[PDB]
Amino acid sequence: DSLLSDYDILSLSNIQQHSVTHVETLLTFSALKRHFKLYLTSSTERFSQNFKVVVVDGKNESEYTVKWQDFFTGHVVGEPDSRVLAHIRDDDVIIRINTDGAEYNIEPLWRFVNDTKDKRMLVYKSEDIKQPDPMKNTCKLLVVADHRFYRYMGRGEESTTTNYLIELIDRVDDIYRNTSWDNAGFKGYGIQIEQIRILKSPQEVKPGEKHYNMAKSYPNEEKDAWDVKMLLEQFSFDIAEEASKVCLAHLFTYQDFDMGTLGLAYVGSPRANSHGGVCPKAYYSPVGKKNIYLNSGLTSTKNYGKTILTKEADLVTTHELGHNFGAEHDPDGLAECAPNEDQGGKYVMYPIAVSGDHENNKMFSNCSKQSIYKTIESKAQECFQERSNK
Amino acid sequence: EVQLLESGGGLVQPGGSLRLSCAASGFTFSSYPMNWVRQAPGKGLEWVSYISPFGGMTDYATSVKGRFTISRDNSKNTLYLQMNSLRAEDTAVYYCARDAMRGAEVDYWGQGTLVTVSSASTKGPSVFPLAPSSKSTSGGTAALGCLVKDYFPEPVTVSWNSGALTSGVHTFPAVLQSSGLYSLSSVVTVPSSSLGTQTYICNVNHKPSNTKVDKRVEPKSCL
Amino acid sequence: DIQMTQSPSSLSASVGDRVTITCRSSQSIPSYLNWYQQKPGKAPKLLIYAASRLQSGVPSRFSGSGSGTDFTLTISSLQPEDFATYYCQQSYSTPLTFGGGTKVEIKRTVAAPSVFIFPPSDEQLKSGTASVVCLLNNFYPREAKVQWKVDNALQSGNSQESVTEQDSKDSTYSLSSTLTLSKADYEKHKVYACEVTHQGLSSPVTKSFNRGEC
Ligand SMILES: [Zn+2]
Repeated sequence: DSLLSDYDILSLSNIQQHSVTHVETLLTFSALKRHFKLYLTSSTERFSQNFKVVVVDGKNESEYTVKWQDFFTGHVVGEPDSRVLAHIRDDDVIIRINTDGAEYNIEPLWRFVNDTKDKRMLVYKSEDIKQPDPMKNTCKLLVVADHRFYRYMGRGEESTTTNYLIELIDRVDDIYRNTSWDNAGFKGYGIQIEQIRILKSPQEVKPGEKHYNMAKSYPNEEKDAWDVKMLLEQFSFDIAEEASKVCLAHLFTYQDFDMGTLGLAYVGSPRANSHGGVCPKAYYSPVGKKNIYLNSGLTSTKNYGKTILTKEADLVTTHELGHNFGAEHDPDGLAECAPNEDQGGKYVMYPIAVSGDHENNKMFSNCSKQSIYKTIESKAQECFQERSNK
Repeated sequence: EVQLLESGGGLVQPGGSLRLSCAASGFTFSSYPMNWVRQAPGKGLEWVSYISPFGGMTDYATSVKGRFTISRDNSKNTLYLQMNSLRAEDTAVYYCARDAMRGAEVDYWGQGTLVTVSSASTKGPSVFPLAPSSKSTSGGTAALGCLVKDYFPEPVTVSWNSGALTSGVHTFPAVLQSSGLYSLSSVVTVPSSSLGTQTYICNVNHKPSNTKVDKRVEPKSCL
Repeated sequence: DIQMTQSPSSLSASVGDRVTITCRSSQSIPSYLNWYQQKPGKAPKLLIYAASRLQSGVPSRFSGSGSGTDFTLTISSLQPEDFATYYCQQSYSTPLTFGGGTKVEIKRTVAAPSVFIFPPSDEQLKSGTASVVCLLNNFYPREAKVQWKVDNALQSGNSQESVTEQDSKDSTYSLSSTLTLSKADYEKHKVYACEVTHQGLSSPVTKSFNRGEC
């Protein structure tokens, strides 16, 4: 459990005093070696008018009312150049602070110590982990969380699962909106959740059948995880109906993939004849007598048997989404596409997953930014909607 | 230049096993689903197997449900079709077809491996004279050829006079015999005035088995 | 299981004639039906997909129409390079199966076949088997089958006629029936003959070659 260097322990109820448009916040806590006086805001309109969260079941469904009073976003006092996201509840707290390059993150402890009833924060710095037309600038992405993710990273409760999913997606969107794909004003072509699908229970299947939510694994039940390619293909097959009207459909799951991989999505392409990527291009398959849309994705949040930190999960999610956005794995031959550790470390889209080695580990390489620009320039006119929020 | 080369395929006894492969090249193999299609000798051609682009969804026809197996090593850029417990009915040309990544059709096909099954070793072809005679020939209707019988496998190229002439000689598709062995007798008709003047000696060669057969018959009328 | 049918199974047309091929399914395929063309000795090539669209690579003379159950393929002009068998395929369900197969060849004038039969050779007598092959050369059309049995003999499988493939240049047909006889029936079968039946011929020429008798 104790792998990274700085993992100082915090208690929410004692140290986070939480002193007080719409509702403001001036919460503070003595975490690490900083007084951490914050300023945060939330409102109703930050959530989409079509932002429907469905917690599916076996033939049953329900809608969860997202608490717009909770998800905060603001700045640290005295540092107007900072950007901090947060989500404060009675016990659930997921905060992420960006200032002076170094990044400070918060997680509940129950995800790591294998005891879900513990309440505590995990404050750490990501730098010390041991290892141009607007109005079409938003890709409505569909979030799918299968039963493993809900059971292991949500305590069996829907609220924690959706809160974590929204926080991670907001992190990814904040990463995306900053980057300029052409080294010019063409920036802000990020993502936005359209509908979160939370699978609370495994889907019973007939013997010999397949499902991306079943309680087993396709290649062999001896392992505790699917094959990455087969799992992604099956997820694309099963979600084909719900993925038609959404720009992307990303699956969040919890199993230990083989050989250290964590996620893999279909690579995008600006070509009309190519299926798979940003736009929901049609592709028929006689196996299921239905159209198959290859605008899928995959993100597992468990490697080597231990739940990974939110920073590495965010990095894997944006790596998969960059694969979806037409990018390709960085070529290890050139230091300009991917440098060595000393000169800023590996960029995003690296063949292997790197969590927090250096600062530009969250930044897309131009060597991989060109492909994303090529795909976006041709797919934005087709399957990019409005921002609809702030 | 999308090319789908195929390997494997040969004389195998019933109950055997084959691992014929599709050496797909010139296109992104990992994104394109593929199909395996067979063609019986001289008959229609029917689909056999389908595989998802990553290998997830694979299903077969009703006749090969429990006897075939299709797999892809996308790393090696090759499509496989492993069939076990082969039956006599499986004698067919097996084409490897790339399913159209749009729609549900197929664009490009392979060249096919002639998968022939029988419990008969490759025996050298035998030729018996189709000799002309005074009593066995009437009028301008003349006959001459190589009565190739009891040979196995196919194909055998019809080369006449060291393969000098390739047009005008009718090469009948080889016809199965009651012994279960291939047989063909290519015959071309020439005027009777040159029946006994110009030599008409036919040749046959078996390419897969490296069997070359030539039978010399003197131009005699016998009785 | 979807059952697919083609009609006509074998049709003849001139170069300028408009050939229409009908491919009827056993269900209502929504729009997923596609045709193929295979010349004898080559891998099949796809011409029309989605039952109404032409592939990038096939000449625009091939046209497809028909939705639901009735599906049709039409070629306006039979260019001499389009004389090959056509298979129609459905791509709707898992056991996607193709059509039976229609074949198109050159329409020409009425032909006058010839009659000739080859008895077993003298070396065949000591070989232990008597094989008889008939001679039908330069005849039209192939749609004339003869199944001639000698003196109440169970002729099946062995009596498999061999007919050459319709070349686009020579365009002439050669036929040769296969007759298998045993040495025991040599004494009992004192009559050897062959039958012909062709649209050109007014009467069946019974070309009979007995031992010393014609
Ligand atoms: Zn990747």
